[PDB]
Amino acid sequence: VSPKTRTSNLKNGLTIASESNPLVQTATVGVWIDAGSRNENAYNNGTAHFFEHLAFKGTDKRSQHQLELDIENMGGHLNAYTSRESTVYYAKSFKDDVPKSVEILADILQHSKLAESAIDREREVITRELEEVNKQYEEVVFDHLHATAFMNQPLGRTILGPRENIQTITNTELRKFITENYTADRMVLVGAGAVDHDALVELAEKYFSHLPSSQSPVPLGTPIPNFVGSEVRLRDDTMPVAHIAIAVEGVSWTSEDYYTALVAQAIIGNYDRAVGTSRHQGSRLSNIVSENNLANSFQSFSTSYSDTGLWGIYLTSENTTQIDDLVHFTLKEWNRLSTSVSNLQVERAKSQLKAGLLLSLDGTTYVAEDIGRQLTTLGRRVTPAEVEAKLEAVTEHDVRAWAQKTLYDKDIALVGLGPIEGLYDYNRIRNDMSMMRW
Amino acid sequence: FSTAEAAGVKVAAQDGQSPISDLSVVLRGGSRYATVPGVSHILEKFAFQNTVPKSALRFVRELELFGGKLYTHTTREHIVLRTQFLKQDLPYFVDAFANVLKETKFQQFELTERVAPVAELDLLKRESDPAFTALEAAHEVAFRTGLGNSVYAQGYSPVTLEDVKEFARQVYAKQNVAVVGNNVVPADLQQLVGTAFADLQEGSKVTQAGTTTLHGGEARVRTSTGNALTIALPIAEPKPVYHALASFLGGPASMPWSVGASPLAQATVGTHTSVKATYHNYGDAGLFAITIKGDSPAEISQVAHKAVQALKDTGAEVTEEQAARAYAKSKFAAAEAFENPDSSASVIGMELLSGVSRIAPENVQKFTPAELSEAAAQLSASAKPVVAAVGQVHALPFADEL
Amino acid sequence: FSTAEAAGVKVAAQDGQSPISDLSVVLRGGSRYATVPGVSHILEKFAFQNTVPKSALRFVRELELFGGKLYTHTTREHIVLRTQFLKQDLPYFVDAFANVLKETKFQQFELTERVAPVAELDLLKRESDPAFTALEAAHEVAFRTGLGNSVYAQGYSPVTLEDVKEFARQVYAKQNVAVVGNNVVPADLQQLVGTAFADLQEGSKVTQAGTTTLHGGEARVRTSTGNALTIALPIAEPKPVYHALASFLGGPASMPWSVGASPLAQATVGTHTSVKATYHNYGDAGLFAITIKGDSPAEISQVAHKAVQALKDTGAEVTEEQAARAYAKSKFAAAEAFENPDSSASVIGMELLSGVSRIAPENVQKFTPAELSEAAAQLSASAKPVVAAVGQVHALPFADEL
Amino acid sequence: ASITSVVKTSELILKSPLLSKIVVPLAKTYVKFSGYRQLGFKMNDLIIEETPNMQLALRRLPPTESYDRVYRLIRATQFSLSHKLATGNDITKPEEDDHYLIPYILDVEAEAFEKDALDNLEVV
Amino acid sequence: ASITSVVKTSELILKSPLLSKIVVPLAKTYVKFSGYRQLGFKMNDLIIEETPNMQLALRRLPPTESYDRVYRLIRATQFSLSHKLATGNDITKPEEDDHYLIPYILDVEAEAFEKDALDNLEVV
Repeated sequence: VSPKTRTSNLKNGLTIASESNPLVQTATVGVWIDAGSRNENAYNNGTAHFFEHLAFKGTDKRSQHQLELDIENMGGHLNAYTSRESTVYYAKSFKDDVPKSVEILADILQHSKLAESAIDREREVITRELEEVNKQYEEVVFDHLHATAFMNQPLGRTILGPRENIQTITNTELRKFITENYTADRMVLVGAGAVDHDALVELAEKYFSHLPSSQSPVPLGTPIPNFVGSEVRLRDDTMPVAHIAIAVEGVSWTSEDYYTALVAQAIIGNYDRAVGTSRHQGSRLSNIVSENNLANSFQSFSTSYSDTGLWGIYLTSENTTQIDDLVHFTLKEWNRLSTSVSNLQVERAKSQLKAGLLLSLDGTTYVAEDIGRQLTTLGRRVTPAEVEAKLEAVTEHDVRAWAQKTLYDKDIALVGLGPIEGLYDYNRIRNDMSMMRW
Repeated sequence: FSTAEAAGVKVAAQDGQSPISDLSVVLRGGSRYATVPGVSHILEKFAFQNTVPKSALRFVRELELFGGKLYTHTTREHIVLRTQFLKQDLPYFVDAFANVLKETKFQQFELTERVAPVAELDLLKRESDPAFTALEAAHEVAFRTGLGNSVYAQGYSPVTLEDVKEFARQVYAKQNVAVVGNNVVPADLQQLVGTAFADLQEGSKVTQAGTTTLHGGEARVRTSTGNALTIALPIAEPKPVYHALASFLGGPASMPWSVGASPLAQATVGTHTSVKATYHNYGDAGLFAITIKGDSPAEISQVAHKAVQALKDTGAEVTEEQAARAYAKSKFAAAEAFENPDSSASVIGMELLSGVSRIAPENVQKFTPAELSEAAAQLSASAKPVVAAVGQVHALPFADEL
Repeated sequence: FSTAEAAGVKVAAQDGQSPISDLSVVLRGGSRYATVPGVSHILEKFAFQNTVPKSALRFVRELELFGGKLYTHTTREHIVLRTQFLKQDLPYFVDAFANVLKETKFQQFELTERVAPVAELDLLKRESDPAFTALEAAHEVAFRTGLGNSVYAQGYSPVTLEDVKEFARQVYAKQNVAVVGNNVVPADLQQLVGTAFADLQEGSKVTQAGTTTLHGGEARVRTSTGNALTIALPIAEPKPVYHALASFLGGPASMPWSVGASPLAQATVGTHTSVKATYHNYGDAGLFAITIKGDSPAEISQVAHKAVQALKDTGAEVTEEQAARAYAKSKFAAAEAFENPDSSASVIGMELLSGVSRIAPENVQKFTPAELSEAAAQLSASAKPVVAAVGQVHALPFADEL
Repeated sequence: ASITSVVKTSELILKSPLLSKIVVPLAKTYVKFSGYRQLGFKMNDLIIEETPNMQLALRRLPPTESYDRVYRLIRATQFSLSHKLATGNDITKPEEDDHYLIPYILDVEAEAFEKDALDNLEVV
Repeated sequence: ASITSVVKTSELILKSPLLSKIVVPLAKTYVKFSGYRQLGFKMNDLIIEETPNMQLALRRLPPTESYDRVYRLIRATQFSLSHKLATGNDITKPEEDDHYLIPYILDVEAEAFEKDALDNLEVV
């Protein structure tokens, strides 16, 4: 039984959430923000990512060089990432360097220069990032997957934004973005590891007290996405490995089917030919794929957003003449979530997940990420006892009902990259979403 | 970690407040002890294959019912086998380790079909990074044998079933085994290990064939998949000051979209190159390395010159600020290493198997600017410098140029 | 060979009493002059491809009607293109060489489909012998660039059509071309070369990018296809005494089913290993090498120790008998080299292009025991020894062991 | 007919002043009414490819030319199945209608025809 | 029938003293009249090989055993087509009739049957 997550608020509406671990010597403190690229329109798309660069370019007090030195002197590091719905800025340090790190984070978020000279400098760095993501195949595949599934909608936009916007982002629109979005009621200060909650609350009162509150304070993790069945083919015969993602519209964080969808995902599971144990996994798809050498890997996912999600699988394969078999057998295993699954598969997947949801949190950064994610999506940290009860409530017959309304005979979003000549047209893929025998 | 002994096996456990336990068996069977090149890697990949009481298949299916995970790796010093599970499932995992050490079948088909192919994919994945290759090549030049043996099995030197069976006969013995339990009740682990590992052979301590000898030189690994360069300096007398020096010289940025304020980080300005100083203590010898990767051989060459200059400049004079920055970065590095399960296990493993007391992160020594500059001076004035170039080797620097 | 000049081209011919002529074009375009690694090998393989007046196909079909043969090779110094034909067919062969030098088309498809694949098979055939590999690796360590450039094109460094076209623009020029006619009437050749090579560019002398620098070191080439070891000693001042020393130390047997009476041959007794001392003069530097091949790394190691001892022993004393045997073996080696059309062409080619007057076999100097021992003493005490190991490199010797 | 024959005959016509005066205007009208440019094709895209000679010529195309040809074929196939014509930048302009393949096939055929001749040589 | 079944049933018989006293002499006579030894086969050479399990067992044979099996099959095929019997050293002697394949197929089948069982496990 892990120590209890303590939670306090400030007057502005900033949440402070902490989980202490007296066995470790480091601490991850940071700011989780319920805001990301999805909050941009088409004209300022890329702003959130642009700001992440300039946050480390110097403040009203410390210059870029002074900033570098201050963190070097602390001994730990700072890190940041911007997603579609979430922005994170954290600092890993020593136990007694926590007041320094909170002070630096408060500075870069509230009091950043955003000097025209630095905007102009980063504008090239970010332009170069557009031509180097091209190598990260998984990211290419998932960005096209969002673009097509949420065609012409805010969730469909990339985080980097178009080339055109990068050239036209001003300090004015940067300032406007962070003033509108980085408000106290949307922010959570998180501490995990060697942190005292009461000390962290005092540091929040000292540094984050003059944060703006939004005009209309909605609860944390408050949002209509209209999924498009569609495909993107990025054929490249010179690549040796095909990368394919297939997804349906999945579930939001607060869906009643959230846990049902996780169990369904665990029934298919993951596979990697490079891992020794993968040939012996219980998953039927794993067995088919390994015995027939159909793939190098597959990874089931159930990605959630505030008001929608994507549920599907990501495949990589060198077997270019049997892509058809790989996709065929994958979708036939999904069909069985509707037609065939019983207590045998469901109880097995529940066993595996009851541990998996706890295992994931193995370092202070993972714990902080868990507290921060849950507070910004659900408005609260869900205790392991509650999670164990929600998993236990999932029956085989919940899974069947969920798959019958979510997967069975449904439109898919499909992205193929690489030597995908063997990937059949949309209809033949989508025809495998049902079984004529059932 | 309360160090104790259970039926001749050294057991270290630290109770915690988490639903997740890590149990690691640390074996004195790393590559410095390898009888045959690559045999330690193969033995690592042979863990949790078929045993007499339980097949590999049955183990994996049951592991999935507990939702446990399996992690294994090989170092120059150890083989580490780690399981991660829910606290209550401790007896199962203790018994599984006992089956592996006492009753592994070691079948030819497992070697041909399962173990060797996985070992080969493991190495190819690591080599995708040219910096890995460069640092491996540097150890090979510096030590030749022992610490100079390859960690990983390679195709050019095939490991036979008899090789692995012989090595396992030595390694899988009470004298070469340490059990490390993170978030495990220490009294409960001792009771279980005492019943499960009672009939394990006593065996004898595995030893390095030959004394550690230091050599200078060059390695020129021609690849087509990226460029790297290691500048290593073999150390005859490993001292803790080299940790402080490695963290001082630094190289990686502590901040996104930045270079960093470390001397080596500042050597990469104007280039798409990265740099990392590392120090490897192996008890009886050490290696101080600076590895530089990048896509341009010309830029790597440029950084390499600035890197050796940085080391010389450090030998001249360090400021008090810089010495404090080194203490802070080093204390932090020590702390995060003791937290990460893989490295944690091997740290205590060393303490149990050898006798090298762990230096707690809160006891990491503060080195004065005098002590740091003296350490860098010794390195700049080394009689045996090693340089390993990987990639377009015709365009990378040579030792005599540096 | 009567050296003359025909339209700015150096022509050497020696009339004989035989029905068979050998005409060779020697180009100052060997690998020491290469602009890109492997271009001189690719340019060699591009000879007698499509020219504007005559396709490769047409050339081969007509060559068959004359029953002529075509031989090409690349050295560190030259590209040599040699044709062998009936005496009377001389004007055809002169014109064919003119077509190659003046109007080679250099088409991308020829490079991809014809030239590069043939170059690749050429290299793979040579590398089947580990001793070839060892001696190539030794030049690479010893000289780095220039003489240290690879002679042959390799996969890791792709030669482009633009590379080869640029190199050919330099090489195929009156300043870099020598014509050597064996059993060709000298007056007739001058008349033909004077009409055929008149419109060839003058160009300029091709030069080595950078001065020749000498380095010591080690190369460790892991093959699975046999074992060899070269012990090379770079020479800053090439002297003819090293030929006598190479022949003295010897290594190959001069009679079937025997070992031989040479000090290096006697080092192989009890082993299935062979050994060969060689001396390479390159004008401004030289290399003295001893190459040992065998199937056993242990036996190679054994011979390598004896080989170095033999050289030291030679530095101590040679008897008058041994000095005379060295003169005899050296005079013979010179004579047969001047006879073989392949080496003959490059010898006169070096006299025509550079200006190093040939040493007639009958004028080969006799070295006293004093001069030989002094030469060997100078080698045993070299500051820059090179060692290239090929095969099971973990089991072959290192420089510091020797 | 071989590309060689077509090119040679065309060159005989272009040489002759009178012939070119009559043929060139007709050929230009023919090409306009042919309408392959309205599907974004270049003339050389239409040449029958299922012969050893043409397969060899296609393999010798520079990678860029080869990639662009693939796109033009796919794009034209899409216009064909949709019963649409190219518009705007998809229409091949006369200045874009370059003989990218002709030099490659002429070289392939030159060798093939020389080979046939030399297979029939008679030592005199 | 699986080799596993055959081996298990045989072991039940060999355990029972009474059963073995009757069955073992009958089995030895059967094998003598079977006459596969007269074509130089070993018993295991006759086992049906066209199954995934058996193909896997054959791939796991040591190279030596594998090469010898190939020769016995070719030699027997030659006796068959010639309508001849083995003579002299070609006849398989009882002491040479070793179960070289049985251990490999028993391991292959053990895993395959465990897999089938574990595919049907029910968490309690």
